[PDB]
Amino acid sequence: VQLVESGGGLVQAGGSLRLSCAASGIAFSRMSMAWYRQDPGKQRALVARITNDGSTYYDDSVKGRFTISRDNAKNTVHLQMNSLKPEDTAVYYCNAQLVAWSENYWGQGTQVTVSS
Amino acid sequence: EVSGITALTVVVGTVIGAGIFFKPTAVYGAAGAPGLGLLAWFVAGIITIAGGLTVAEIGTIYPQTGGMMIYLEKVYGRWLGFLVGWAQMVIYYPANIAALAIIFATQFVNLFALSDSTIVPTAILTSIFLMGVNFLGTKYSGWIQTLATILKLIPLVVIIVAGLLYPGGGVIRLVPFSVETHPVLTSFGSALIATLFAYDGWINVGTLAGEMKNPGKMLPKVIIGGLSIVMAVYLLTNIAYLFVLDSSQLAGTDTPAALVASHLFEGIGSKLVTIGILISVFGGINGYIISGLRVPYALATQKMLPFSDWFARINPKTNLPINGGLVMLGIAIVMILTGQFNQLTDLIVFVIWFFITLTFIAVIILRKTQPDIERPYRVPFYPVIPLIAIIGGLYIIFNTLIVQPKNAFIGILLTLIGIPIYFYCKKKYG
Repeated sequence: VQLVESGGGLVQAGGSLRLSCAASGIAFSRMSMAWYRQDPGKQRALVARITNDGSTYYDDSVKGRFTISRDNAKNTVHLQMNSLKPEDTAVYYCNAQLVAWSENYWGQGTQVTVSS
Repeated sequence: EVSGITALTVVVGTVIGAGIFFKPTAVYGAAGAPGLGLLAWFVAGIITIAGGLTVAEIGTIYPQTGGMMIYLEKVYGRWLGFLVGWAQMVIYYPANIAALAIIFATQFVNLFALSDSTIVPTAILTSIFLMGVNFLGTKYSGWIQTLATILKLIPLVVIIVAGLLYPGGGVIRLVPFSVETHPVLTSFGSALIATLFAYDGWINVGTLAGEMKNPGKMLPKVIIGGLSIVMAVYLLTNIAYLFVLDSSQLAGTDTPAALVASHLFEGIGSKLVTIGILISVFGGINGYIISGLRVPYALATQKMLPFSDWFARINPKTNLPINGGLVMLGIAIVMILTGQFNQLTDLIVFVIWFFITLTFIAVIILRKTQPDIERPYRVPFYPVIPLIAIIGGLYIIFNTLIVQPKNAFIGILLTLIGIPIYFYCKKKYG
């Protein structure tokens, strides 16, 4: 059960990064894929989640800017971080959980920082 | 895998709850004598131990999550698996929530000396609040679970220690074991059911069996030790109650633990013990809410319920299936409005033990139909312990049917309503 992320890195404030996360070895269509944020010396905080039926939830601090989309054909999840802001700098993880009480599948974690 | 002591703690935590604090009323109102109630507690514990071993055998055989649903699906058929799931969804968990909310309201009113007319509104408000809290993710529910599990042992230990040293305790407090006004044959069944509610939750030993590291050497010791510790704690608590109060006094109040605490630690200690009992009830309701919420999702994901898409809907914010929780909350509120603590507990015991007896018979059948399955754990005495558990279950079922026709009729009617739902759902494919 692997979760390979990509797309993160240094970017100027106000930019737009999409964080692809290819998932293999799991029932991707049945899983609720989410994106978490883990600031240094803290605990992962949910940023956005998309359920298997397409319903999406966004954190209050990212609502209106971030757009989480899943495409079951390639078993990948994207997160269009439009209009980035300096405080958004953190390490973003890719999650894949069937239900709240099920086992949580985490990705390697990607570092994204806003220079300005 | 889990450590042997870890499994012991898990079993003790799950089995022990708020039944010991409130069920003595029913036990000593049915039995009518100090000695017969203790015998009921002991017999219920023995039956629970035998059933735990029997269920653990099949749990090891089928380590898949789900418990009785999976066991009965695999042994009897898919229809009976759905029947167990539906009975748990519409009777077991809603009735547990309703009964515990009613008793929480009763204890709250007794503690704060409010009018008895606020018991139903309280119970409803606390059930709604706990369901809403559980709808905000697993963080708060887990915090409440841990806090209640830690705290519910304090009042039990305090009551046991104080009552066992009460000024007047002795063997004389456990006589005459029988009163002519209460025949042993008829009253013992009611006492046994009342005690059996206090032992509820032991069915999770089968589920934990598959998780256990090395069954067959730790599983028997773990189960026997945990359930024997539960039985000993219950017996010591009842002995403390009888030392502090008489059987008639316990039967005459709806909160025996609160009255005993008032007699033992007059002043603020009684209030603290009452608050501990309330916290234990709160944790019990929370745990039942979590376990119940887990059921409609399992039923819907297999397209076994109407509007299975609606039931299996996952909340994007919390990743929880909320709709099944709403249905269970509605059923629990309906039960609260038109139910009572003792009646609901008896109904819960009746239905759960019917399905548990079916599980025991399933174990026996598996021992014959498929002798070649790999069995990590074998029940200690196959022709004896499963038979004892089945006899206990059948006695519970038949005694409840004879003594409480209305409750048994309600449970049977709900299950028989579930059956045509199964057939329609099979026809329509969810």
